[PDB]
Amino acid sequence: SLWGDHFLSVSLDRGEFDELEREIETMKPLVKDMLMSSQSSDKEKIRLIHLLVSLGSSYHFDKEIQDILKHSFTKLDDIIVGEDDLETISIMFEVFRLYGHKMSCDAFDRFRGEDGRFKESLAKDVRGMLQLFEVAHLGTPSEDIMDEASSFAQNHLDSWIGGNVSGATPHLLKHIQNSLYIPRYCNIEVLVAREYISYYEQEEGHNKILLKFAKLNFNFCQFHYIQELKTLTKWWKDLDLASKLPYIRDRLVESHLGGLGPYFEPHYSLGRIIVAKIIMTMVVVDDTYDAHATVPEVAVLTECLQRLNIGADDKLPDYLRTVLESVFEVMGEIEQEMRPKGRSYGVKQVLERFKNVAKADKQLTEWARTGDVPSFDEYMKVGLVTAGMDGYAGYCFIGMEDVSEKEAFEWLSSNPLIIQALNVMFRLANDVGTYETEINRGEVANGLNCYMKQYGVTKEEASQELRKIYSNNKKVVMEEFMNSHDHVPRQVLLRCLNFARLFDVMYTEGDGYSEPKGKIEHFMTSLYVHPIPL
Ligand SMILES: [Mg+2]
Ligand SMILES: [Mg+2]
Repeated sequence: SLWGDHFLSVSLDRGEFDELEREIETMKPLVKDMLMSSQSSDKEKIRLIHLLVSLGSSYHFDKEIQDILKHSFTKLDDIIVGEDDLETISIMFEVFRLYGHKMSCDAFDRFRGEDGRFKESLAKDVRGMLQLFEVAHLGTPSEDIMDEASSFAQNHLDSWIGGNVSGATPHLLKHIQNSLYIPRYCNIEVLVAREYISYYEQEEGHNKILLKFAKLNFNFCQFHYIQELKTLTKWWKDLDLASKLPYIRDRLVESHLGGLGPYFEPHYSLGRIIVAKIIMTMVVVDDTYDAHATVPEVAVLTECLQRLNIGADDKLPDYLRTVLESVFEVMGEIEQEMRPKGRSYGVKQVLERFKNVAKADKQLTEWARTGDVPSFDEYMKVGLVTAGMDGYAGYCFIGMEDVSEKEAFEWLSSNPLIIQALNVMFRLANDVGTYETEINRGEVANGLNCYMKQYGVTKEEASQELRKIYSNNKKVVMEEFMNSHDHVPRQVLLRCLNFARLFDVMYTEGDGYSEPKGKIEHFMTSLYVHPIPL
């Protein structure tokens, strides 16, 4: 409903698609030559890899990059001997950790005096401190120093921004402003890329090949996004739930963003469409678990989602029948689609995993219906189930032909700690961010309200407490992401890391949280409407 119409009618010239692809293919060997150069050091190769990451362009060379870093990491102690450049050490820290190599925080010892810890002379180094700030979001639970580093960097950068010399380099100033407001690893890959392109263009001595490559890459990525939204909108319109149901929310863009966060690349296009269809469908189910549904209505709804059928008829009312029918028809359809691609098992798991979510949803509704506000601790035992991150991860795997159904869904039902930590991040981010919407519906049982009631604290203070629980679990996600490398396929692990980054994007608001719709409006047109001028 009105970005709907927009994408329904936007003109997508296939000729332009083809030309973008062609020019990307043509430039690719030149960029790969840069990576494989015998003439550059390990250090220079890491700088390049960082730049490719920054520009959303590393995935074209993932094989080569992973191998370069696997070798380079074994020589890491050697490489940093005598390396006292803050930006360099910090760039290395980002790259190895992003790639599942736990570079030690001891590398930062050299920038620390004997105390406070971080050296005050690290302030002529504005570029170095920017990267230090950035990598302060790549900590492990035990790594207390990162939080020290985050504060150090922010304070001194804030002072630099405030104004003397700041002005003399506007483009740099703006970039640092953007980073402090939205840290790279509190942002999603493609938006990081879109902004870095603008920054890098203004950098004296920027590589012209890499810049152009990055622009072509973004425009090509964006073409897929617009086509995906076009496809989604047509599909949603045909389904026509708006006719048969009174309360259909507008979740088109948010739902696409629900696939784009997890993976931005062109080859996960199908994966994004599948994830977006499932999310848009499950929103309607979620909306149906409403305090204003009666005890019998929710009992029968929940039972039908246990049986995965279609009443019988010994059953209930029209709009609810319509919801159950639609969910089963959509999942049945998606399963039919993926069957030739050998992915029907994964589609089947969607409603299998939702079974316990429905049961949990039933309890939330009972609380909401009677106006019971449980303790925050009792709430969370139910809330972590409704968060369903094992379900969400499952949605993303369906469209990934580079992921064995057997390994992925085996991993998932082993209940990985990382899916457990993501459940906490989502549940808390969602409940705080959508609070006033929750209160204006009858949904009085939520993480914020339950915390406020337990500790007699105010909305603001509760919020700040939940934030800290969120940050702890984010650090857990990072640790699990690194730890699980060479045990769990990297393409699986990156979805998980990207869930964390997407949740920051959508719900965090300074010290946070807020509704996704307002955050999306900030980057809507840059992502989904306007291409980069070539
Ligand atoms: Mg609900
Ligand atoms: Mg909620």
